[PDB]
Amino acid sequence: SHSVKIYDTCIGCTQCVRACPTDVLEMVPWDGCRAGQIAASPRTEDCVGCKRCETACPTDFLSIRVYLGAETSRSMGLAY
Amino acid sequence: DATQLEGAYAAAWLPWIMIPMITYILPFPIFAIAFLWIEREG
Amino acid sequence: SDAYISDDPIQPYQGNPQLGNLATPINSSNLAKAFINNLPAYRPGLTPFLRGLEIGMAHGYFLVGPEVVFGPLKEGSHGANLSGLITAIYITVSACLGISIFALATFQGDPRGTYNSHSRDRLRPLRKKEDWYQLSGGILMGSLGGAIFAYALLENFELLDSILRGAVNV
Amino acid sequence: SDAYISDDPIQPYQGNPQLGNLATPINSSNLAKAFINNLPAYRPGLTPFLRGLEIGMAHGYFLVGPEVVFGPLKEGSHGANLSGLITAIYITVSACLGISIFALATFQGDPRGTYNSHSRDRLRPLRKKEDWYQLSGGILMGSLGGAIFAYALLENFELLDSILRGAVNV
Amino acid sequence: MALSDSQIFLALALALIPGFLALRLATELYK
Amino acid sequence: ALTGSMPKFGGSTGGLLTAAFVEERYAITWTSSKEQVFEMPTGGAATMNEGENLLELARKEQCLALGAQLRTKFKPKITDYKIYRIFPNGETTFIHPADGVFPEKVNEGRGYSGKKDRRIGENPNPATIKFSGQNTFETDMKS
Ligand code: CLA
Ligand code: CLA
Ligand code: CLA
Ligand code: CLA
Ligand code: CLA
Ligand SMILES: CCCCCCCCCCCCCCCC(=O)OC[C@H](COP(=O)(O)OC[C@@H](O)CO)OC(=O)CCCCCCCCCCCCCCC
Ligand SMILES: CC1=C(/C=C/C(C)=C/C=C/C(C)=C/C=C/C=C(C)/C=C/C=C(C)/C=C/C2=C(C)CCCC2(C)C)C(C)(C)CCC1
Ligand SMILES: CC1=C(/C=C/C(C)=C/C=C/C(C)=C/C=C/C=C(C)/C=C/C=C(C)/C=C/C2=C(C)CCCC2(C)C)C(C)(C)CCC1
Ligand SMILES: CC1=C(/C=C/C(C)=C/C=C\C(C)=C\C=C/C=C(C)/C=C/C=C(C)/C=C/C2=C(C)CCCC2(C)C)C(C)(C)CCC1
Ligand code: SF4
Ligand code: SF4
Repeated sequence: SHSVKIYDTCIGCTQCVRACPTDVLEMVPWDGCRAGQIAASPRTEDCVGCKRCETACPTDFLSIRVYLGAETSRSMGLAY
Repeated sequence: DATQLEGAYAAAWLPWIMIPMITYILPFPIFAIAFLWIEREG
Repeated sequence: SDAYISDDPIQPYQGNPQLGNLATPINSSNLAKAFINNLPAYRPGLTPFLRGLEIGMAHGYFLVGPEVVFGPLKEGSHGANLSGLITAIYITVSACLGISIFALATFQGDPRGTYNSHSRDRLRPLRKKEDWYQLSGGILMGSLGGAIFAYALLENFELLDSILRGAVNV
Repeated sequence: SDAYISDDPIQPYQGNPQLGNLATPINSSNLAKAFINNLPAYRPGLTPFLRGLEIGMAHGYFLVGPEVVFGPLKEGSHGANLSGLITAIYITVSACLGISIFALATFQGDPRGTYNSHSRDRLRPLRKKEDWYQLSGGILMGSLGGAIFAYALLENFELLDSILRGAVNV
Repeated sequence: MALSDSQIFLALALALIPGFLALRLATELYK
Repeated sequence: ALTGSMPKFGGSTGGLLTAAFVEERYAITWTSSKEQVFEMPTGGAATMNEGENLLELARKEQCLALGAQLRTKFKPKITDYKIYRIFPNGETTFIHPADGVFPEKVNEGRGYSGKKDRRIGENPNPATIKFSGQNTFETDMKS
C-alpha cells in the first residue's frame, strides 16, 4: 500500500479529496486553519498512486505527499 | 577434411557430452528448480 | 433505449452482461460446443489420465512430422524420422515437466486465480492437483507412444506403401 | 551431567531421544532433505502413478547399460543393445510383480508394521494399497518406456553421433 | 607435449572441491 | 442482499474476470428518476432503469468513475449512489460513502488518519533511520 501523508500547511480547500479517483481521502475538523478542515487518508489501502491529490494541492510545497510503497492488487490497479 | 566436429585434444569425447548437458539437458531442470523456488508459498 | 432491448445474435455470457465475455457463435453455438465439450480436455466424466492419454496420443503423433520434412536430417529418410521422433520426445518431456511444475507451484494451499475454490471458470475444469498429476502422466504416456507410433509408420513407409497398393498379394 | 545438556550437531530424531534414530547431517540437513524430499518417492502432492512413472523412467533407462557393455552379446552392437533391453525388461517385470504381490500380501485388513494405521514412519508414505497398485502400474510403464528409450538411443548411436558432431549439415 | 586424458580427469575431479564449496557458501549466504 | 435491477446492457469483454470472483468485486447502486443511457466504465453504453440500479464492477475506481459520471453528466444529478465491496464468500461491505455523508464534505466524527504535524521540508533526513525499518514519513519527530 502507498502512504499518503498530510502536513500542517493544509488549508482545507478539499481539492485533493475531490481529485481522488479511488476515495482514499476525506476532510476532518481541525481548527488548525481558518477553513476548519484538514485532509485525512484512512482508506490508503485503496490508493493507486496516481498523485492527482498532489496535482490538486495549491500549497507550496505540497500539504499532501504520496509515497509509493508495497504493491498490492489494488495499488496496481488490476481488474484481473 | 572436416566433415564433422572433432577434437585434436585430450579427452575429446568430453565436449560431445558436456555441451548437451550444460546447454539443453540440465537447463530445463534448473529452470524448473528455480521456478519452484520462486513460486513456493509461505 | 436499445441497450439489450432488441434480441440480437450476440448475447451476454451466461446471461450476465457484467461478465467479461460475450456469447458469440464461436463459443456458444451447438456445433462449436458439441466439438469443444467433447474434446478430451472437456469430455464429461473422464478421468484425468484418460483425458491426458488421448491428448498425448493426438499430439505426439503430429509432432514427429515437422522435423521429418524440414529438419537437418531431411536429406535421408531414416535420420529424418529419428530427428522427428526425438523432437517429439523432447517437446513432450518439456511440456510434461511444465505441467508437473505448474501443478506443483499452483496448488499450494488454496490456489490463486482460476484454481481457487471460489473460481467460476468453466473452461478450466481440472481443479485438483491430483487431476493435474494424472493428466501429466497420461499426456507423457500417450505422447511418447503416439510419437513412436508415427515414427514406426514412417520407418516402415516402404512396407505400408506396398500394403496400401496391394503389392503384398503376389 | 553432559547427556543432552550441551548443544551438539547430532540431535535426537524429531526431538525425541527415545526414538531409534539420530538427527545427523545425512538425514537432517537442508541439502539432504531438499534432495530426498523432492525425489519422486517423496515429492509432496504427487499421485502414486506419476511418482512411479518418473521412478521407472529413471530406472529402466540406466538398467540397459550393464548388459550392453558386459553381457554375453557384448562383442556385437545390435545384440548387446538387445540383451540390455531385455534384461531391463525382465528386471522391471520381476520388480513390478514384487510390488504387486507386496501390496497384495501386506494390505490385508489392518496391515502389520509400517503400513499399520498407527505407524509413524515418515519414510514410507504409501499407506494405501491403491497407492501401491498405482505405483506398480506407473513403475512398469515408465521403466519399460525408459528401457526402450535407452535401447533406441543405443541402436541409433551412429546417427546420434553424426548429429552431435554436426555431420548431418553437409 | 599435450595434456593427457588423466590430466583432464584430474581437473574434472579437483574442480568438485570449489564446486561444492561454492554451493556451501551460496546456501550459507541464505537465499 | 443488494437491491436493484441490473442496467440494460448487452455485455462486453470489459466486464468481470476471474479475479472478480477469487479476490473481490464491487457493486454500485443508484436511483434514477428516468430510464436513460449512461457510459459503462468498461466500455460501451448501458441504460439505467427507472428506480433502483445495481451494477457489479471489478475495481473501486470503476465504481467511482461511474459515480462521478452519474453526478456530473446527468440533469438532475444522481448523487445517491452507494458502493459496496463483495468478497468471494459472499460478504458485502458498504465502503462508499465510508461515513455516510461524502468525503468532500466535513463530518464531525471521522478522525485523523494521515495527519503529520510537520511542514514536509522537516522530515527526519535518512542517515538516522537506516537500520530501523521506518522511512522518513512513518516517524514522529521533526528535524
Ligand atoms: C559475484 C557474483 C555473485 C555473488 C557473490 C552473489 C551473492 C549472493 N547472492 Mg546473487 N546473483 C548474481 C550474482 C552473485 N550473487 C547474479 C548475476 C544474479 C542475477 C541472476 C543474482 C541474483 C540473486 C538473487 C535473486 C538472490 C541472490 C542472493 C545472493 C546472496 C545469497 C547467496 C545465494 O543464494 O546465491 C544466489 C542465487 C542465485 C540463483 C545466483 C544466480 C546464479 C547465476 C547467475 C544463475 C545462472 C543460471 C543459468 C541459467 C544456469 C542454467 C544452466 C546450468 C545447467 C549451468 C549472496 C550474498 C539471494 C539473497 O538472499 O540476497 C541477499 C537472492 O535471493 N542473488
Ligand atoms: C569460469 C571459467 C570457465 C569458462 C568461461 C569455461 C567455458 C567453457 N568450458 Mg570449461 N572448465 C573450467 C572453467 C571454465 N570453462 C575449469 C576450471 C575446468 C577444469 C575442471 C573446465 C573443464 C571443461 C571441460 C571438460 C569442458 C569445458 C568446456 C567449456 C566450453 C563449453 C561449456 C561447458 O561445457 O562447460 C563445462 C564445465 C565444466 C565441466 C566445469 C566448469 C567448472 C568452472 C570452474 C565453473 C565456473 C563457474 C563460474 C566461476 C561461476 C559464474 C557464475 C555465473 C554468474 C556465470 C566453454 C567455452 C567444454 C569444451 O571444451 O568445449 C569444446 C568441455 O567439455 N570446460
Ligand atoms: C510443419 C508442419 C507439418 C509437417 C512438415 C508435417 C508432416 C507430416 N505429417 Mg503432419 N500435421 C501437422 C503439421 C505438419 N505435418 C498439423 C499442424 C496437424 C494437425 C494436428 C498434422 C496432422 C497429421 C496427421 C494425422 C498425420 C500427419 C502425417 C505427416 C507425415 C505425412 C505423411 C507421410 O509421410 O507418410 C504417409 C502416411 C502414413 C505412412 C500413414 C497414413 C495414415 C494412417 C493410415 C492413419 C493414421 C491414423 C489416423 C490419424 C487416425 C485418426 C484418429 C482420429 C482423428 C479418427 C509428414 C512427415 C501422417 C503421419 O504422421 O504418418 C505417420 C499422418 O497420419 N500429420
Ligand atoms: C518462425 C520462424 C522460423 C521458422 C518457420 C523456422 C523453421 C525451421 N527452422 Mg529455424 N530458427 C529461427 C526461426 C524459424 N525457424 C530463429 C529465430 C533461429 C535462431 C536465429 C532459428 C534457428 C534454427 C536452427 C539452428 C535450425 C533451424 C531449423 C529449422 C527447420 C526445422 C525446424 C523445425 O521443424 O522445428 C519443429 C517444429 C515444430 C515441432 C512445430 C512447428 C509449428 C507447428 C507446425 C504449428 C502448426 C499450427 C497449426 C497450423 C494450427 C492448428 C490449428 C488447429 C485448429 C488444428 C525449419 C524449416 C533447423 C534446420 O536444420 O533447418 C533446415 C536447424 O538446425 N532454425
Ligand atoms: C555396470 C554399470 C554400468 C554400465 C556398464 C553402464 C553403461 C552405459 N551407460 Mg550407465 N549408469 C549406471 C551404470 C552403468 N552404465 C549407473 C549406476 C547409473 C546411475 C543411475 C547410470 C546412468 C546412466 C545414464 C543417465 C546414461 C547411462 C548411459 C550408458 C551407456 C553409455 C553411453 C553410450 O553408450 O552411448 C552415448 C550416449 C548417448 C547415445 C545418449 C547421450 C545422453 C543423452 C544426450 C541425454 C540422456 C538423457 C538424460 C539422462 C536426461 C537427464 C534427466 C534428468 C536427470 C535431468 C552405456 C552402455 C547413457 C545411455 O544409456 O545411452 C542411451 C546415459 O545417458 N548411464
Ligand atoms: C556447473 C556444473 C553444472 C551445474 C548444475 C548445478 C547448478 C546448481 C543447481 C542448484 C541446486 C542447489 C539447490 C539447493 C537446495 C537447498 O539446499 O536450499 C537451501 C536454500 C533454501 O533452503 P531452505 O532453508 O528453504 O531449506 C529447507 C528445506 O531444505 C528443509 O528444511 O536455497 C538456496 O540457498 C538457494 C541458493 C543456491 C544458489 C546456487 C548457486 C551456487 C552455485 C553452485 C554450484 C554447484 C556445483 C555443483 C557441482 C560441482
Ligand atoms: C478441428 C477439426 C479438424 C482438424 C482435425 C485435426 C486437427 C486433425 C487431426 C488429427 C490428429 C493429430 C490425429 C492423431 C492421431 C493419433 C493416433 C492414431 C495415435 C496413436 C497411437 C498409438 C497407437 C500409440 C501406440 C503405442 C503406445 C501407446 C505404447 C507403445 C508404443 C506404441 C506405438 C505401440 C478439421 C478441420 C480437419 C475438421 C474436423 C475438426
Ligand atoms: C545423487 C546425485 C547424483 C546422481 C544422479 C544420478 C544417479 C543420476 C542419474 C541419472 C539417470 C538414471 C537419469 C535418467 C533418465 C531418464 C530418462 C530421460 C527417461 C526416459 C524416457 C522416455 C522418453 C521413454 C519414452 C517412451 C515411452 C515411455 C513409451 C513408448 C516408448 C518411448 C521410448 C517413446 C550426482 C552425484 C551425479 C549429483 C546429483 C545428485
Ligand atoms: C569424482 C570422479 C570423477 C568425476 C568428476 C565429474 C563427473 C565431475 C564434474 C563436475 C565439475 C568439474 C564441476 C564443477 C563446478 C562448479 C563450480 C566450480 C562452481 C561455481 C561457482 C561459484 C564460484 C559460485 C559462485 C556464486 C557464489 C559465490 C554465490 C552464489 C552466486 C554465484 C553462483 C555467482 C572422475 C571420473 C573424473 C575421477 C574419479 C572420480
Ligand atoms: S495518489 Fe491518487 S488514489 Fe492515492 S490518495 Fe492521491 S489521488 Fe487518491
Ligand atoms: S488539496 Fe492540499 S491544501 Fe487542499 S485539502 Fe488537500 S492536502 Fe489540504
